[PDB]
Amino acid sequence: MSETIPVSVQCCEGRFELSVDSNHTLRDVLRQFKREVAALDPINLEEYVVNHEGKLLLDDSVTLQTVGVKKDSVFVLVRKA
Repeated sequence: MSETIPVSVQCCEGRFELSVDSNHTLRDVLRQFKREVAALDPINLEEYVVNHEGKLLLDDSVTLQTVGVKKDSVFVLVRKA
């Protein structure tokens, strides 16, 4: 608990916020977000795409900072199909 980073996520069903330390790639942020979103979201979010900081990323190899995310870090999730 030395370097905390608050983040906010928007969903068509509601809103979900979380706090995690920056170090790993988006794969980490999404891993937790999707791991928790499943609590209320029965459908597999993996079949959908999520935009970070108003920007749609291709893979999760880039880090939060690599993408250019701000302190607030706002990402929205939407169903593509």
